[PDB]
Amino acid sequence: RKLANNVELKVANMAAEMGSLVITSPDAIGTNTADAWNFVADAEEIMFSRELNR
Amino acid sequence: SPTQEGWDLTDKATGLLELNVAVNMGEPDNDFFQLRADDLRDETAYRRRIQSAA
Repeated sequence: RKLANNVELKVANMAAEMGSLVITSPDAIGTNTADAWNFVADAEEIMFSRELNR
Repeated sequence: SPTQEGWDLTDKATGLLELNVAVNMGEPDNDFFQLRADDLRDETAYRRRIQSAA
């Protein structure tokens, strides 16, 4: 079980560290009405405009 | 369980650890009353007291 968990941690950390597409917000997600949607949608918008393969 | 990384693990083998939790017992809960023989001629209050005790 612990070895599986370590694999999970390594994958998550590599993703977070080598992530070029930084979506930034000045405030916490609970602040405005649809910050979570806006935040996912910023991710989608930058992936679309950069013309990445999805 | 703990895990470690690396090829060489000389003098780094851990041990085994099993924790324990104990359940115990409480005090008995009682319903105690008495009656005289002249009070058992009706016997209704006795049965109702048994029900209330449960």
